[PDB]
Amino acid sequence: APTATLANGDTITGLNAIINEAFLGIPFAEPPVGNLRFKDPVPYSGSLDGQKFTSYGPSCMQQNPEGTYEENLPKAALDLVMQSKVFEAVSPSSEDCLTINVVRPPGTKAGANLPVMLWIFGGGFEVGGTSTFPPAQMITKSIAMGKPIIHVSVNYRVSSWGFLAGDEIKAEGSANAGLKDQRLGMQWVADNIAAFGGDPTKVTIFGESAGSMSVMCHILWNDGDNTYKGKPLFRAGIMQSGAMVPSDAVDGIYGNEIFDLLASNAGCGSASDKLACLRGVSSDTLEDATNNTPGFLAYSSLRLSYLPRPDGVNITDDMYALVREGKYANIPVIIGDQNDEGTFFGTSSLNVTTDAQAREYFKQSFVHASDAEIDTLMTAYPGDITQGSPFDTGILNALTPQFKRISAVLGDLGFTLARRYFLNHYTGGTKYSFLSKQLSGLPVLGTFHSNDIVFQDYLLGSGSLIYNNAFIAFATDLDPNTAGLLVKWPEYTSSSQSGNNLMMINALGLYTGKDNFRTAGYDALFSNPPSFFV
Ligand SMILES: *[C@H]1O[C@H](CO)[C@@H](O[C@@H]2O[C@H](CO)[C@@H](O)[C@H](O)[C@H]2NC(C)=O)[C@H](O)[C@H]1NC(C)=O
Ligand SMILES: *[C@@H]1O[C@H](CO)[C@@H](O)[C@H](O)[C@H]1NC(C)=O
Ligand SMILES: [Ca+2]
Ligand SMILES: [Ca+2]
Repeated sequence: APTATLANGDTITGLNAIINEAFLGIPFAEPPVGNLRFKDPVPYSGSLDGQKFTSYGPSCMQQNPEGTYEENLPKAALDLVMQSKVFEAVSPSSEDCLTINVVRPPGTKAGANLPVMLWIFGGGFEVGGTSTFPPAQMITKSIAMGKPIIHVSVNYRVSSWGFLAGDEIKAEGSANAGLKDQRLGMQWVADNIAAFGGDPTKVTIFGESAGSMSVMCHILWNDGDNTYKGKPLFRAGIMQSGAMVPSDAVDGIYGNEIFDLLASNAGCGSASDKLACLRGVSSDTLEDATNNTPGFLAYSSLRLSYLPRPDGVNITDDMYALVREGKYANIPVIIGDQNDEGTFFGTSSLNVTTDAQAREYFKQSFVHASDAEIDTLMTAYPGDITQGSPFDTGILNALTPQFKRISAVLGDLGFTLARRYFLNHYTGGTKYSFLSKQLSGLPVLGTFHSNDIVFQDYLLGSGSLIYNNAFIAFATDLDPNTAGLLVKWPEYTSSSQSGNNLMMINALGLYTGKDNFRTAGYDALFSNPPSFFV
């Protein structure tokens, strides 16, 4: 029943789910297959007239989270699962995966001009799909609030398929294919969203974790120019756990190391042109070769095998430098974190039990760090188990003498303190920040990484007041305070400002606090950011 006429005249049919209308699996680019592998996406040319879009398309190829060149049980276990016909049945994946989804309130018609929330999923830049992020909770809530919004989600290439790097990739100008897929998705929204009832000038981009870092990348894309056909692609952004990516250039050391390993794994180690050889292997071969490179749950943890890297063209330089240099789009933003962002990643190195092994693990993870810098880090983040994450849990959660320490470090560099650095240098627009402690007391993990996804798409909780209501108000009025919350959300100007500047969330509800914790780690970590890039 639900129908829409795209900008090229094609008329498409959606699915009436009653609580909302959906248009799932719309292709926005040609299959990045064959010789199009690793290359910039190409706008879809085919006609869609008369076609129905009532179900999510396949996700892009996924990399085993426990993938690694080594051989262990976790890897073998996940592999066994991810290759089962049952798994490929419930969660299909393919290289032909560049589709987009539009879900709106029931009865919404063309010209409605409702604000648009364009979701970018996160998954360590190695796994992920749009189908596992239900928009119903957000949509229904926005309606009950009298601020109906349209939910748009875009698939993009992950892992070796979307973030392959190295000298060859750089020379080709094919860096950051995954981010480019997202960018094309945004342009597709600009040209066609009006047909679904959305207002292209009211697009707010939001994502969590890898999706959150993606949002940051879009703010810094092309040195800040986020225009398309003379108009901005988005008027605001919401970053849920993830700011700048601490990475070396695309043709850096680890970028090349990984590219060579992958090529060897695929049997292209003797090709004079390794890139063309990789475009020649079958899907299976590439999938297998990729699963033999470190995944995000493997020992390498945060030192990701695949992720956004400055290319000198679309991301002109060091990302922390781009922010200091003011090379970004000027939009209002909301950026927050979960209290214990790093506990998940800390479970990947439970073989590290002594300070000496901890120091060694850090030296391996951050190759640019000098011994002095490492000593400083280990002083800012002491062995004292009562001081690590899960924070404020005393002697509890001591899986090892180093677990809470490694969890704290990884959590801060990758997300929590990285956020403060951005907030302390960004003058692009009004800034709002939150810190969730909604799950204080949860054994081992605490208020863990990605728990907000549950309270935003699956279950209702104190945090839903922020992940839903506040976010909907922001996308609608550009001020979270129009949501009508009992606690006023203060504006963030500086981590050094007096008065509360953080919206806080506990199990009972909301309150405000200050972004002034672990200042020693902040300095030890960001005096010279590049010393800790991967
Ligand atoms: C704890 O486990 C990790 C994971 O295997 C060990 O790291 C690997 O060690 C082997 C043997 O030397 C190497 O071949 C691999 O290259 C290492 N993996 C990576 C990605 O570095 C680590 O040495 C162990 N640490 C301690 C303190 O026992
Ligand atoms: C990549 O950067 C170049 C440099 O100007 C630009 O021409 C091109 O449009 C950029 N690609 C995208 C997706 O914006
Ligand atoms: Ca090489
Ligand atoms: Ca500027």
